[PDB]
Amino acid sequence: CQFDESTRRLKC
Amino acid sequence: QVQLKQSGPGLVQPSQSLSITCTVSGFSLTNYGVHWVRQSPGKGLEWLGVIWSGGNTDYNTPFTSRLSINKDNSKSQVFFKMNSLQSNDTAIYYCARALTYYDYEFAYWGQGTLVTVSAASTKGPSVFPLAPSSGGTAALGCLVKDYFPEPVTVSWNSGALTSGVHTFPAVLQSSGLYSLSSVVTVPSSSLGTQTYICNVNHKPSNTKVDKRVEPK
Amino acid sequence: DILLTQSPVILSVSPGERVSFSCRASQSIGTNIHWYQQRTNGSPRLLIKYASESISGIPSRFSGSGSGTDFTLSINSVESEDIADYYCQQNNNWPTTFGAGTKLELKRTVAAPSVFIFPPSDEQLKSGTASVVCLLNNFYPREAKVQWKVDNALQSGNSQESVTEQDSKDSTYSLSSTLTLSKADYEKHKVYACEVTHQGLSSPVTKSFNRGA
Repeated sequence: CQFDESTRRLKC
Repeated sequence: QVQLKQSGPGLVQPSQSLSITCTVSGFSLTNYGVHWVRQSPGKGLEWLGVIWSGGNTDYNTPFTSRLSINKDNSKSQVFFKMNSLQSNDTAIYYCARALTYYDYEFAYWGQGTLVTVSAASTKGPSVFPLAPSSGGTAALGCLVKDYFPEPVTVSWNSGALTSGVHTFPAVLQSSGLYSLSSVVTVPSSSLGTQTYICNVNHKPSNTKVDKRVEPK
Repeated sequence: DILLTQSPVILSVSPGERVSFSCRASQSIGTNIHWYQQRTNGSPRLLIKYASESISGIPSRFSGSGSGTDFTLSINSVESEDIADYYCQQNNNWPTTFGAGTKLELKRTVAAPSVFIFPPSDEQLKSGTASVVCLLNNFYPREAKVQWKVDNALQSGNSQESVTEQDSKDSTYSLSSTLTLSKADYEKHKVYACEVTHQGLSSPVTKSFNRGA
């Protein structure tokens, strides 16, 4: 999983 | 109430410096230290440093050389500055305060400052209507096209409309510019009575647009 | 630096069920561990401090335990508002470090999307670019197919998709598919169709318009 700055959520 | 409010998001060129201001209220910088934390795609959450009540500073080891924290007790401002940024220094940067003056359990956070490291230039977006035209429920929205960098804020009717709002994550186009849509579902019988405005603000470019969305 | 390993990376549970998060440390850190919640476009919210102590204003379904190297955050009856990522933080050794986080997803009943299609606005056509938007609204689960067709010609490579995170109230997703043409191409064609395939529909649903009318 990587953190996503747009949503501030982890995208797996 | 206790709050921390940081300065706006924006673009910093490669090898250039980053500067964020953390303004606090509900407590005094002479009684609590202020910490700085970032959150990046590559390294996740990452403690950067702290300035204590007495003005002393600690910096996480890989940042000792390019980090400097200062403050102004009278004006309740903490100043964050980091030197020579690279691409992997793009992250959400936060200021935060702990529960007790000496500790590290972060009960209060700033709203965050998304920082983009790019030699590209800022560009405001164009705002286009997604005009309505099943079962008495009408869908409408706004197209926020061709801006850089992230982020952009969208609301509806100056904040008074939130139920049924979906604002989609931005997507990076082949041009290198971002794009998103923001939609809302409303009763179709209310399209004759109500006005529907999407409030778009792209702070990196000082672009602020209210777009009225009507049936064609 | 202490390494913090959170397991697993994704948790998928149903409402009212119990759920546990795991945080393991590369060496003993006593009870010097803190937990955080991060909702969509939020900043971290402090849930538990020192493995097990409660935080003012945090609902009682949150609790934590553990000591040494193995720690557990628990939600004894999960709710839709709990959809978020969860991190752990150690502060027994300098510098304080965070784990990589666990994503919490919620299962719910199958919901079919409501499909809407928007032609491009005359305002956008004045810049020589056309955006056709197809909206799939409030559906579960996340997997769905959007197939674009212009004058019965299949479109490939000229559309982009964006999906919301899970809604905190009804646990649904919404999707936008945007088909992007030049203005010249858009004016040369007539029938613009968006076909949607989803588990909640017994047939593909097609929303279309004729340029003009």
